[PDB]
Amino acid sequence: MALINPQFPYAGPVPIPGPAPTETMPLLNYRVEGRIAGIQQARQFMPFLQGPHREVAEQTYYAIGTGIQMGQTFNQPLINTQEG
Amino acid sequence: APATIAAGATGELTMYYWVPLAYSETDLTGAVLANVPQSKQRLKLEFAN
Repeated sequence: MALINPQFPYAGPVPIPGPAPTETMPLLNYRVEGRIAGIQQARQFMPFLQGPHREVAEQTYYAIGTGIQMGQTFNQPLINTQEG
Repeated sequence: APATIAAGATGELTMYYWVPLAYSETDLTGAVLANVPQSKQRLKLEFAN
């Protein structure tokens, strides 16, 4: 967006020496076929386990029984003959 | 400028010039619009020796 100087104008570009025209043109680089080499193993001996863990520990229980329940020799009360 | 430089003395001169391009400050006749990106102006000054 330059302003044209009317007192000192200039013309378009003139030819100048050039950079040997084939040396600015590249070759198209020619890929050969390739292979991810080797026979891959199916599994890996991992350093960490792959499953979930638990944040807190919960107390577990198992039921037990008591035993054969016996009789008893109670201390027996007195007879309510109007004193009680 | 000192009017007389004696034997052994040193004088100091001062002088101003106006090199004109335009004619005056109200007349732009002869002025140069220097907005050229590729060419430069030149002011050749030749001094006393």
